[PDB]
Amino acid sequence: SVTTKRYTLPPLPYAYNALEPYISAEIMQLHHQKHHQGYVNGANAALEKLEKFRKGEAQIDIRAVLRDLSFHLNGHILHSIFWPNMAPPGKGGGKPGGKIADLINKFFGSFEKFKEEFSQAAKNVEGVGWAILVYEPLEEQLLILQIEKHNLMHAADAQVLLALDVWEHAYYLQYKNDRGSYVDNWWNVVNWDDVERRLQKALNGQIALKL
Amino acid sequence: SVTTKRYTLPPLPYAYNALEPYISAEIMQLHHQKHHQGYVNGANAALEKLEKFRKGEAQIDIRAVLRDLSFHLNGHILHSIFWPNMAPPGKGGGKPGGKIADLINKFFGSFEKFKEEFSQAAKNVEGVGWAILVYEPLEEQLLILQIEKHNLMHAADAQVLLALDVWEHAYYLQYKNDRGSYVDNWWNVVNWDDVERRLQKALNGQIALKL
Amino acid sequence: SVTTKRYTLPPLPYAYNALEPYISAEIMQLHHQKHHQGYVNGANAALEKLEKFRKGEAQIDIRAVLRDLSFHLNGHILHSIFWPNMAPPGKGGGKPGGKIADLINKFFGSFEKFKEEFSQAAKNVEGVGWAILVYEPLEEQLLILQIEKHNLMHAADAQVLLALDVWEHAYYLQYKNDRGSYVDNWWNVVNWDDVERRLQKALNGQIALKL
Amino acid sequence: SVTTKRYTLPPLPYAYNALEPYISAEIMQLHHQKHHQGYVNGANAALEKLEKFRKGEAQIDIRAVLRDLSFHLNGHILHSIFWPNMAPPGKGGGKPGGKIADLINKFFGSFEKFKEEFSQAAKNVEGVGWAILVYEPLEEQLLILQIEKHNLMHAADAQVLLALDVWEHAYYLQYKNDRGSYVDNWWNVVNWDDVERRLQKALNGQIALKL
Repeated sequence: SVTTKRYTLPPLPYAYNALEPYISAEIMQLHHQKHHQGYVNGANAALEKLEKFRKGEAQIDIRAVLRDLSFHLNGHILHSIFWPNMAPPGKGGGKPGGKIADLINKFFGSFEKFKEEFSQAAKNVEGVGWAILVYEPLEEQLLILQIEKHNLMHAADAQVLLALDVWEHAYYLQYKNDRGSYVDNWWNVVNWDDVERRLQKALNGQIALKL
Repeated sequence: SVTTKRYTLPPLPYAYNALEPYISAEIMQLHHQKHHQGYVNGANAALEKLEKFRKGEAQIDIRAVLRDLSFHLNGHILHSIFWPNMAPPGKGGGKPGGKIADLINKFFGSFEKFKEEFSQAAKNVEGVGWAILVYEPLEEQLLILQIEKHNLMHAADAQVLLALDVWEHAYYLQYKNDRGSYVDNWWNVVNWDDVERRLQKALNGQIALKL
Repeated sequence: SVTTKRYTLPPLPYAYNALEPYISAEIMQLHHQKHHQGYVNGANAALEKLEKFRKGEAQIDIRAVLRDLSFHLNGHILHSIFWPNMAPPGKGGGKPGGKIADLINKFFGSFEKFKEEFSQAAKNVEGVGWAILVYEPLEEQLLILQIEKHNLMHAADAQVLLALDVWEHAYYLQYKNDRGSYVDNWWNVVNWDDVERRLQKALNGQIALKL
Repeated sequence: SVTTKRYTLPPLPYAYNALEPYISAEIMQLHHQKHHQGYVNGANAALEKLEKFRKGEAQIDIRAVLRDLSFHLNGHILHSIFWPNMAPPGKGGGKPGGKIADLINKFFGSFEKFKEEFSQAAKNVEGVGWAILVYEPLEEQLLILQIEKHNLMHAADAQVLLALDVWEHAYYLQYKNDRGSYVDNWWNVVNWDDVERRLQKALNGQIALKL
């Protein structure tokens, strides 16, 4: 009668040390195996409370549980995008070509200016959060957003094409307090094929999470 | 070399008095003409700052503007979905039908369990916000979420199918502090024909807009 | 043994129509009997869950209950300060004198500038919240702060001297969406004797409550 | 003429290695020199913008700057309390005594229970934040609260007695993702005599700073 779909941790698209020297192998493991894994569990934990409520098996503090859901569900959605959003230098890094390159110049004027806006947004996230590029469906335009925690300030219905995680656990062991150096080096592992992939879908008015 | 798409206030699908005595014509007028117009304006003002920045004609407080943009943009998107999510009683109200009646019963067990979860999320919003129903694309399931202000707690990439505004200006003039009764009466105007259309687009792997 | 002190709704320092034509009696009535009461209620409810928890008598989602407590407790504290912060025209309105007038000139240049900063802080709160003037103990200076909801952005240890509620239920019935007109008119009922007493307590290194 | 009072980084009460093995000297150094210095700097940076606005020397995005001031000011105040809140094993650690130990039993029943409520609040702060024990003046009782970032959820006028920093930079280099071990190991350096004195102030209806 009542059914909820559960989440699972996606395997990384590469080896934990594949992004070195930009992101340490130890961070990659902790980030993937501990942090991302925790969001998957948190999402299911909240979903199970909701199912128990829906089955009439228990009451519920809907505000608390839905806050839990949003936080965890987003941590998971964003980390799922983050991993394939990167790749070993070669497949990753460099300048973008294709539609993503076109649209970037169109809305930002140049790749460099796009990097400035995105990198500055990432470096200036207050507390933990992300810097992301989304395709805005309503008026069809690229927009860079700052995200606090994992769920604050997303554009309703918008599709995340590229995300940069600036939660301290995403860089501290390697870069320490120097988030800025992390943000700058990260450009060396960005997978534009992945981003172009998602842009291809969003451009057609599609959701661009899978593939 | 740099462009930013602007937003405009969408026309209501009906007269202001269309939802009475569920939502007064005064509230409908203010909410739309004043409040919603404000969000369109705020979003555009933020873009103007970004456009200037991207052109190099000016600097920018990226955190400030991205926080601004996120707020107003969501205010605009959610209200644009909010209006067609309702209709003059007869065309609005009743119960769900179609793929949405099927999914609601699938994930919640019944329409009454759904109405209970959604209504409680709405009534239990802390401060000003919304109670929404979205299609979650990663595990393809329907979820109800609480949104604080206009931009807090959205699920990245998810498609908003049904939105219920619980900001005081959506009900106070009529129901005063009784947000609970505002919530209960609201179901008598829900345009389930609109929600179904949105779910159909969502299921096609499309964005729940422009349809 | 375990005991928690509970909160109670304090009486207004004047009748429900004492602030007209600046704040209608209906607003004052609702805001006091319904809203403020709701916060007192919320704080005690949260404390009853904590007490049960401390008596080993129950379990607890510490994040959910402490989030509830902080919001409601601040709602109560701020409203408790808000009522005596005003007074029927005569005792309220005009410019400040005594120490507060002095400190205001010292830190803002003049009362006119202060009122500018304060009104703009209040007119620009995003969503519901407050504009508050506090005495910063650490470095001894006046500061105006924006508060979102009742608990977001307060300065640790600081003493609230003057509070202006910009939640819609504090002005909507009369000013509708013109919060600005509301804020401008609010200066006519500001009980500067109250502000002064609180500042003097702060200056004394004391908590600015109870007179 | 307007003046603002600037903030300065306070020296630690002990050597950087003075709290090992519980908190590494690298953390202490980075935490103090980079992070705390950043908040003081950020607080002052906001004051500079506020100062010229008051001197009619420029315009101001009041929401932007007051949001900035709240975050940085709180970071400075809370860290300023955080440092003396700890002490090298000997002067720090063990259980409380005097008034604080006595009050912890009144409101929590036992030190054991208090430790559970405080530990659970700190381990369960969503994102980055603090767990704090304050003295709530209005009804005169000990309350534990969760703080997100440095400025969300504080209780107006409340005096912070003991603060625990759970921002990842406060532990990640040593404890990695295990916030739980960090929280548990921290008690071993708590300066109960400090919490005692601040409680004395609060009990004296005074502000708990500069002593």
